[PDB]
Amino acid sequence: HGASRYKKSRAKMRWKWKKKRTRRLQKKRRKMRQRSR
Amino acid sequence: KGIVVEKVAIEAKQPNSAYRKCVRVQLIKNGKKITAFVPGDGCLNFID
Amino acid sequence: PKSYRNYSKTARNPKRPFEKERLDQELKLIGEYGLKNKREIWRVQYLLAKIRSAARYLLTLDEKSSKRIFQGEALLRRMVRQGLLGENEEKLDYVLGLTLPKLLERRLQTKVFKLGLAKSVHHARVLIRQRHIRVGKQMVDIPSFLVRVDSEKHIDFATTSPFGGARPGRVKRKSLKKQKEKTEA
Amino acid sequence: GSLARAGKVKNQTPKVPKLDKKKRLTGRAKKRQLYNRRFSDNG
RNA sequence: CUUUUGAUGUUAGGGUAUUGGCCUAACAUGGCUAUGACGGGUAACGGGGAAUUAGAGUUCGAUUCCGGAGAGGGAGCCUGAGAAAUAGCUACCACAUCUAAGGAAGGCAGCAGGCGCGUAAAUUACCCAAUUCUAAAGAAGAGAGGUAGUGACAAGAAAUAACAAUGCAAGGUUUGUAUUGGAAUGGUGGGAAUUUAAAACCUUCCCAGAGUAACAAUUGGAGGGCAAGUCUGGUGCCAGCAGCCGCGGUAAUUCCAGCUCCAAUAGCGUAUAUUAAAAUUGUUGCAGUUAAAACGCUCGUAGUUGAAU
RNA sequence: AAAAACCGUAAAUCCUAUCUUUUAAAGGAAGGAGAAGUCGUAACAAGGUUUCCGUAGGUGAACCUGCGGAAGGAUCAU
Repeated sequence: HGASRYKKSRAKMRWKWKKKRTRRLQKKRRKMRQRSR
Repeated sequence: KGIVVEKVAIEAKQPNSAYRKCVRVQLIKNGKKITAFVPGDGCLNFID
Repeated sequence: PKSYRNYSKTARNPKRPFEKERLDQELKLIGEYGLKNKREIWRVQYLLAKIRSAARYLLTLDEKSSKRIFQGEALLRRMVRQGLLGENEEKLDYVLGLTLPKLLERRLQTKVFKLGLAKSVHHARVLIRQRHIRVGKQMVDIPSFLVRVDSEKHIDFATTSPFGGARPGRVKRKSLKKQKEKTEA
Repeated sequence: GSLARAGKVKNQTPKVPKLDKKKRLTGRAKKRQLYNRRFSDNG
């Protein structure tokens, strides 16, 4: 969403690592798209 | 309006405990599959 | 195609359906004016709100404004003609103070009960339904009839009513009595 | 796979009739009955 | 973006009923655009209007009237004052009728009606008497239009009783309340007057014609919101209920039933959409340290706003 | 009158291109919901290595580490 990421009051996954994992997934998806096209 | 495909029991949420008797309907307008809840106590066996 | 005959609502639903105090006062009003259903007093409030809105709008205008000296006088004369205002009234502020009982006083059943004729308000209602009463030269069987200050002087039994001088009584009972008398004699 | 219990309590409920009673009066007389039974007897 | 293929303009002409790039020829390079051009979407015909409205507003408007458009989809044309007409013609596409197989003939988004589609919508009725139009203009026609039929789309009025005596309760001989028991009256049936083009309806009059006035009112609820039961049986985390919070494992005020009660009432629920509620779209009138939300910072054009005299 | 030609109006069919909407699919990779499943203990206490940010690399997983920040810190303080 906006700039209220992290803010761990909910006791959830660390936002930094969630972002890193999402970025890894996006890199893999981009590679797959490039291979397909 | 739709055509009944088959009857199915569906779990209630965690705090509750029940097997709600719903039905699966193929609509006539588009042929879409939907799930519709059958109200009443014994009305499930009263539909074919 | 579509008919040009206008038509409109006469009552507004109350909203907040289960207000205890409002329900209790409505029951008071309908029980003590002998009316039949909760729609009737709602029509009465609808009407009263119409006159009240007219009066409020008029009072917003300044004095000596032709709109005021036209609409206000029309409204005042209409109200005093229906009998909701006395001769002691002269202003629109007095119009603004009209109340539900002051409007329900002019119902035909209320008026006939007040004048006598029927010894109960429900008796008055049923008589009006059985068309036994006249407002002078014309007989009306609508209990919600609103009388004007020139009508209460001539509310009385309909000439075609048994209590107005028509056919005396139960023809079945009278025929049975006369047949028995003739057979015995 | 438990649709065989539909209408369990509906079918297990004992059946009792609705008797006769008096005709329940309606209309303006119903309102008058509520009115006087609410405001007259109480004291 | 537009501009070869007219886009913007000039000149001359053609064409038209007339002006016009409407078209032609020559010439010029113009014309529109963040004040949103050009595109895309619309489950978009526009307006008079409708719902909701304290005031602002928000949503709707196929649909009485006005304007536009169309007659299966396109195009073309004759007559005519008036048509690019469609219950006029010509052709093509898609449908589709008769045929002796050679050939003919069609257009209900006019009124009825049928199929299909669907959650979703009426009679293959009567009449030109009213309104009005056309004519060779009282006198003929008119599915225009009017009348009736179906019609819980909506809207208005309004039955399902009322009254007297004891008995009972309440009160200093006043109210409510099971018995009796006579009046009133529609609903309904029949005849008539009337109405109507004819008929029907309404209205009115006369006969019959209510006591369990069987001439019987229902719908939805009774934990809270939210008016009304911790009454009685059944079930026992099952069945089920429940918009939300929740109820249900042996006392279930919530399920399934009976009784009672509540609300609305010839109406009452349900679904979807919409308005208020919503000052949760905030012009009036929101919020931005921490609840969602001040661009990392500064410059800066459009925009918005700008001392006094 | 047939018939023909030529400009014009131009239906319709076909080819090509583009756009719009719907839709199939081996495989891949997410999200949500369900159940008492397996593995660990990441966060909340100084959560037992303070937490978090941006970035980069690594690891079965939560996560770890480097650099520079913040206190929303466990310090408003010789």
